[PDB]
Amino acid sequence: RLYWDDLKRKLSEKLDSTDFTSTIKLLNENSYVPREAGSQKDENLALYVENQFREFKLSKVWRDQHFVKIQVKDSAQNSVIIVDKNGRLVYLVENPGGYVAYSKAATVTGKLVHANFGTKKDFEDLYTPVNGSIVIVRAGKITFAEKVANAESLNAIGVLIYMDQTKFPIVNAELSFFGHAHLGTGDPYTPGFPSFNHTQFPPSRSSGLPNIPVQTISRAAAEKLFGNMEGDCPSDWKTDSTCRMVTSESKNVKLTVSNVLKEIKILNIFGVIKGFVEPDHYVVVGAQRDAWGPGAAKSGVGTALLLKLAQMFSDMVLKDGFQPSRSIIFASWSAGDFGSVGATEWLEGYLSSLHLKAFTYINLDKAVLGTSNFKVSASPLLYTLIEKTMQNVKHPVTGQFLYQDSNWASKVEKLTLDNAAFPFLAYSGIPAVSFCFCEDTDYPYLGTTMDTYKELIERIPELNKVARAAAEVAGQFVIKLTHDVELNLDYERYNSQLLSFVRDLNQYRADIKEMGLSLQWLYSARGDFFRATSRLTTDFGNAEKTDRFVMKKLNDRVMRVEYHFLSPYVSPKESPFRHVFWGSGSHTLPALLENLKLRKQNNGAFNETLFRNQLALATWTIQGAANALSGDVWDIDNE
Amino acid sequence: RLYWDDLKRKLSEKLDSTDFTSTIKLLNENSYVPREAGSQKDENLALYVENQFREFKLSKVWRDQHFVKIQVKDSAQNSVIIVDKNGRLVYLVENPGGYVAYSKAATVTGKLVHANFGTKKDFEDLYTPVNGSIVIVRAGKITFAEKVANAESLNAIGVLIYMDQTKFPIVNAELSFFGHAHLGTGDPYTPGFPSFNHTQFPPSRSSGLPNIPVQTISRAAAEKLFGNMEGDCPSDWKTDSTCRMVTSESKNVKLTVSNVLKEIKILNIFGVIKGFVEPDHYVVVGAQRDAWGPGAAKSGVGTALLLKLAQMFSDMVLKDGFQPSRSIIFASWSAGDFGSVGATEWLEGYLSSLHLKAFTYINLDKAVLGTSNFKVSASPLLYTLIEKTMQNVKHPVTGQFLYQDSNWASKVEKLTLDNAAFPFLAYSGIPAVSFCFCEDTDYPYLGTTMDTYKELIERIPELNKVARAAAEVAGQFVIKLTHDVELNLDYERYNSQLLSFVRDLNQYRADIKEMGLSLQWLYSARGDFFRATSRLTTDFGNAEKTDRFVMKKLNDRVMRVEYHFLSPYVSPKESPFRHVFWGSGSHTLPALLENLKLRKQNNGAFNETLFRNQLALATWTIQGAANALSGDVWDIDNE
Amino acid sequence: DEREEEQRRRLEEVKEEAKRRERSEQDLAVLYLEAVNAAVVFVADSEEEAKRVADIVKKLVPEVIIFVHDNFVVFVVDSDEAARRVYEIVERA
Ligand SMILES: *[C@@H]1O[C@H](CO)[C@@H](O[C@@H]2O[C@H](CO)[C@@H](O[C@@H]3O[C@H](CO)[C@@H](O)[C@H](O)[C@@H]3O)[C@H](O)[C@H]2NC(C)=O)[C@H](O)[C@H]1NC(C)=O
Ligand SMILES: *[C@@H]1O[C@H](CO)[C@@H](O[C@@H]2O[C@H](CO)[C@@H](O[C@@H]3O[C@H](CO)[C@@H](O)[C@H](O)[C@@H]3O)[C@H](O)[C@H]2NC(C)=O)[C@H](O)[C@H]1NC(C)=O
Ligand SMILES: *[C@@H]1O[C@H](CO)[C@@H](O[C@@H]2O[C@H](CO)[C@@H](O[C@@H]3O[C@H](CO)[C@@H](O)[C@H](O)[C@@H]3O)[C@H](O)[C@H]2NC(C)=O)[C@H](O)[C@H]1NC(C)=O
Ligand SMILES: *[C@@H]1O[C@H](CO)[C@@H](O[C@@H]2O[C@H](CO)[C@@H](O[C@@H]3O[C@H](CO)[C@@H](O)[C@H](O)[C@@H]3O)[C@H](O)[C@H]2NC(C)=O)[C@H](O)[C@H]1NC(C)=O
Ligand SMILES: *[C@@H]1O[C@H](CO)[C@@H](O[C@@H]2O[C@H](CO)[C@@H](O[C@@H]3O[C@H](CO)[C@@H](O)[C@H](O)[C@@H]3O)[C@H](O)[C@H]2NC(C)=O)[C@H](O)[C@H]1NC(C)=O
Ligand SMILES: *[C@@H]1O[C@H](CO)[C@@H](O[C@@H]2O[C@H](CO)[C@@H](O)[C@H](O)[C@H]2NC(C)=O)[C@H](O)[C@H]1NC(C)=O
Ligand SMILES: [Ca+2]
Ligand SMILES: [Ca+2]
Repeated sequence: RLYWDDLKRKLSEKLDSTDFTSTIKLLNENSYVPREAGSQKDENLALYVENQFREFKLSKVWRDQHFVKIQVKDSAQNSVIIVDKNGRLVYLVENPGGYVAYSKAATVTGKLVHANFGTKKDFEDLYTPVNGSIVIVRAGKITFAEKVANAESLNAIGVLIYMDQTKFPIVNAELSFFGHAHLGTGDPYTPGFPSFNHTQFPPSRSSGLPNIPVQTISRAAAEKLFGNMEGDCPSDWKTDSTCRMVTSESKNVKLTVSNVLKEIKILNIFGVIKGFVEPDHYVVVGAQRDAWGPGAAKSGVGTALLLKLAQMFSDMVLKDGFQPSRSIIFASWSAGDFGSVGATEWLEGYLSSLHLKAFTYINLDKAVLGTSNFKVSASPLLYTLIEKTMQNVKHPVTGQFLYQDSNWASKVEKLTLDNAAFPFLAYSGIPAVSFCFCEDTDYPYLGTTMDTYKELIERIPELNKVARAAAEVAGQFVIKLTHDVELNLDYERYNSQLLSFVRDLNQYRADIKEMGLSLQWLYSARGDFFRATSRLTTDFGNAEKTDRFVMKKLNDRVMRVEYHFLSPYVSPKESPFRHVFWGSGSHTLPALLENLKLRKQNNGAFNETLFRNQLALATWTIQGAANALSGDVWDIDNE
Repeated sequence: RLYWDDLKRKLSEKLDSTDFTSTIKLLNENSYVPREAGSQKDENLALYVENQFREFKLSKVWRDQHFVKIQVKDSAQNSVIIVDKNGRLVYLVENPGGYVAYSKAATVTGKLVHANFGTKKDFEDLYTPVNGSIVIVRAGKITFAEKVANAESLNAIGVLIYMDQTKFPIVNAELSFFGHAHLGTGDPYTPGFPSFNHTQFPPSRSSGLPNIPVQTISRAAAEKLFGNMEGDCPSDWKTDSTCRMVTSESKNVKLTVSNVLKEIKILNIFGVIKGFVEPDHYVVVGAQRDAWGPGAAKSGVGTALLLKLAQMFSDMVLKDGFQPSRSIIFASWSAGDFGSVGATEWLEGYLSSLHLKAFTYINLDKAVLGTSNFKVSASPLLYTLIEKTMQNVKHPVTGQFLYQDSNWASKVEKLTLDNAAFPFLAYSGIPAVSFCFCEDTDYPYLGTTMDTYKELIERIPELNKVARAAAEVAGQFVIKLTHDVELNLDYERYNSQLLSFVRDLNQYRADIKEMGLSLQWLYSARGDFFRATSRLTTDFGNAEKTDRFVMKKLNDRVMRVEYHFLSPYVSPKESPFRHVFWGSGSHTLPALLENLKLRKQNNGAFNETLFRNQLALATWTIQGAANALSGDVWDIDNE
Repeated sequence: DEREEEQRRRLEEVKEEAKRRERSEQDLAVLYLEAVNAAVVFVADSEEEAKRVADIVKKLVPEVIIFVHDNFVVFVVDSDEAARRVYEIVERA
């Protein structure tokens, strides 16, 4: 019988004798780069990962085939041109090498107005309106899809994206880069249902698809455009001195995008190590395999970590006597550059099989981007599991423990649209976690042809040790989630969350008071949820771990916690991110808070009936989660 | 240790010593009639049922308090008047004593056009169009809500409902009656969320609420109206000779409905007998307590059956050593006359607690209406359980077994909107069953003031024996569902259903072929589902029944069958009846068939994109149900 | 099982004897049907469609014995029930 200390020490022992840089550099060889989704080299790497899973002697290795629609470049070259309104002069600024997938193919001409990052606050605090004009923005703070959506919400006709040198210190000013502008995840032409032949692909377009052209440009093209623009950019933007705000009266910009749709076959590779007690429950470990360019940091690191973790855990199970109670799934996704298409379509295809069975997802994408900071974004149910992991895993350089801030949990930022763990958490209700060793700046070569092994090993000379530390974090997550009879999922954490929610409501007391509404029911639901969590902990304490059935019942009550926060009053097809805490849409608590915020700022944007329905549905979602966690239906003390 | 034969014999022994007619007569005393929803006598009967549940010493007795909006009569009297279009005379046809709940308060004047029953086929085969005119219809084939919806679909401005003597041989031609016209269930002003104070009752109206006034009239008023009408009614309508079709050119009808909304408090009474092995799984047995008039057949019989079943099962557990593996819930609902409001709001309030816990609902409403036929409407999962019950329960009069037709399962009518088991099956995915000893005609006094104990005991002199037979059927259901380690839920039945579906598609093959579509994926999904059911039956056969863990896994897979047929691509708030087989809306298979039927009629009523999405979503619902039933996610085979 | 092997070789000899005259695909299908006393013979456009239809039939009708021969599929059954079911499936899929 092995306990936690033996498993941790054996994990570290096997991590010491593992060479990550060799596998990363192998994934950067010419037979695997570049590997755009659906390409021949993407399939070659998929076959390599599949055969490696087979050589690891996993419990079962299989694959999934999807036919999804991506967007690629046309024979017609996209162009950014400057036209003089004195019809006598036109100037070709750039024929960009990169592009933004799912952009609308169109040609637009108008003024060019500079927005700082494309955020809502950047647009609102702008002197010049953007309606009817082309917008140029820097990348770095929000996804391309969010920038394009915010620009289109104000009737902008086009979006240009560039990388300034201050935020992206790249020597090559003509470097191209790639992105996508779909405000969502998965195949945008099969929204809410799997991209399988069984559906016969009916006509359906995701509502997150933009309706304006968007194109990426180099810093040199951005400076050429600034040469024809006026007005200094604000000092708090902290950008280059060449930055300008609006084009001159005589100059307009013409943007031509002609990208074309392409139906491709993508492969999702899977391996499973079956559990020893409850093999029907499992953790999922995933990593993105595809990449526009070489994708060393964006895709190679994660795939190498996946391979090494699968190999190490198979060796621990076959030779070291590691007996996980629950199963472990290792997944190599494809089409991740287009919005986690493979993982989202797998979730949409097998939701009926994953329901209350897959209880944790661990993402490995971009886990090594630097060495200064260790950042994590996860559901609160994993926070404790993260903390205990940070308290005994050492930093690859300094040698200190990762746990240095005791208030780290209050500074965790929620998962974003571009993270593969976001559809796991917000759509399927599976607790998900993403982590990375990174810097305060963004990795400058993401989505570019400079994301190679040379740049990664040069910027991070200790790449092997940092990859080993990331693999140690992931392996300790997996062991803690699969080794014991308890799941190590901390439901009590959500109590804190609920508190914050009602505290966020306090700043609007008068509004709640002027609409004839009360917050008493929210506090009563908070009390009920606290009571349910306290009695669940008490029952775990008073139960005997050898009694398989009492533990099974309590663990089922634990596994229903995240699912009960998915909004049961919303269509999963049109609003797949149903999680009221971490999703998107009018059913979430942040949307309720923003709608209530619009009532103080007395414009006509506040919708009172929508706010009343939001409050009712959120209140009963919380109360029903508390009731379900409290036990049997007849043991609910409500009156 | 008691087995099935001992439990059957003791159940019959206790049924022999049970007096049902005395409790029926008690429920018709002046302290309990009439018991409109929310009235004082409704609360008195609720308190009596609660005290009976306590005196039976059930495991726990509790109650639920709801505040719902019903519609009642106003001080202003609803009126049906005949006006001469010359303007020289007006004639009060009737000030009806009854009314239709949830009718819109309005006054409309126009022609009166007779529709046979208000069905869509009745409207299509009509000489005179009904747009802009008032429609008069007979009750009996569909709910009032369906009649009003069909009338509104053709822009009718009003609906009159009467009881002809051929369909309702009532001597009193001036008898009033009551109904409701809400196309749905539950509180129509809290669509999709519980009617609790926690919601603070936001403004939201169910889409099933009609927008035209509808009123019930006596047969004498119908004949007075026919006196001013022309044209003989068709022979196949099989109605009275006084029937006429359209008003004369000189006569119009003025209908005035002024019903008012009223917020009332309703009580749901509950008792629970806890199981001895798996008390967290349970069967629900329910009966309607409220009634407009005395409601002897509509409410008294069901409530008496509920009381007697609770008493007998409590005695069997406490004195005869009956040890049910699962729990049994007895529920007395209120506001059932307004569309199963109590049961629907209980389901919407505790859906999170009932999920995969409540595995069967048994309705007791209107179980004794006659003696000729024994009719049943249930989910296919219960069909086998019904068959085995019909093969050993004897008819109360003839003494023969109820099982006389071996092809009964192919003639079962699906649950309808007015049945309390319909929201259990179509909304919450709980297998539900309703049954009755009835005649070929409808019980004529339902919804009238003549639904008394005298009329019931006069029409059915063997009332005690028939009530005993109904209670025996229900008790055998409960015993078979709770006594053994196996659930007695027949998943294989659904195979038959799927076959019918594709056979119903065959008559449109040509359409499917000219749209470039194929039925091959549906047949492959049928094969997958059949093989999954075969594998599950084989696993049940090879399993050890004392091994609680293997039985637990297989029974959980069984309990997920009905839930996986709920459409996962539709909003449960706007389309609560998500069951693709037994629900309502464009997500159901019957809706797919009707849309496909419209393609032969070469006008633009056929919607091709809607049909393609319907086919895709139904195909993947079936395929995902098969995949979930087949086992673990990695054991799913894909061509 | 070698009996299925000998039946396959019988189908091959029948293919040669059909090769000797100028026959249509349906004539060869009838010859395949009468050669091995089959219930249903389906001639697909490709080997992939043949395998797909055969797999669907085998999933819905387990007792059937299926012989895939070029783009032809031969369904042999032991009962009339399975013959009717196989015919319905092959004709409507
Ligand atoms: C961005 O939006 C602004 C405001 O909507 C646009 O400026 C406005 O353009 C309209 C033209 O449709 C002007 O309306 C005209 O006003 C004059 C004088 O009042 C009137 O005689 C005309 O009949 C017509 O209604 C409007 O004055 C002008 N300014 C404002 C403050 O509204 C601007 O054109 C948009 N940018 C684009 C389309 O690139
Ligand atoms: C499942 O759906 C996919 C997606 O449509 C099907 O793949 C596609 O099949 C079509 C056949 O109509 C292929 O078109 C062919 O293209 C090749 C060259 O690309 C050309 O030589 C042929 O003449 C024909 O035009 C299409 O390429 C193919 N798509 C991909 C990405 O491979 C697939 O056939 C469907 N499977 C089944 C069993 O129905
Ligand atoms: C029930 O629907 C019918 C059809 O819409 C209504 O009858 C229609 O009434 C309008 C005006 O009363 C008619 O418009 C006229 O149509 C003639 C057709 O030759 C045209 O020449 C005139 O210029 C004028 O547009 C319309 O034709 C007529 N339709 C028929 C078939 O007679 C009827 O009023 C509706 N019922 C009620 C109670 O409103
Ligand atoms: C839960 O919600 C129900 C329904 O909204 C509340 O019951 C209702 O409460 C109001 C205000 O207390 C009652 O109106 C009052 O009636 C009295 C008597 O005529 C009058 O003096 C007042 O001026 C006012 O009009 C209303 O009758 C009552 N409805 C029913 C059906 O009882 C209930 O108070 C809420 N409970 C909680 C704890 O918030
Ligand atoms: C045939 O059926 C299709 C499918 O239901 C209908 O297309 C649907 O049309 C409606 C309204 O034009 C669209 O509603 C949209 O909903 C989104 C939800 O976010 C909203 O943003 C839009 O403003 C709009 O209200 C719906 O998307 C669309 N669905 C599809 C699949 O195209 C079509 O109208 C029907 N045809 C006829 C003649 O009734
Ligand atoms: C305020 O919010 C309500 C609720 O979402 C909106 O009401 C919708 O109105 C549209 C048509 O305008 C209908 O199709 C929907 O059915 C309504 N929704 C509901 C839930 O009833 C309303 O439009 C919003 N008001 C504004 C000014 O945007
Ligand atoms: Ca989808
Ligand atoms: Ca409700």
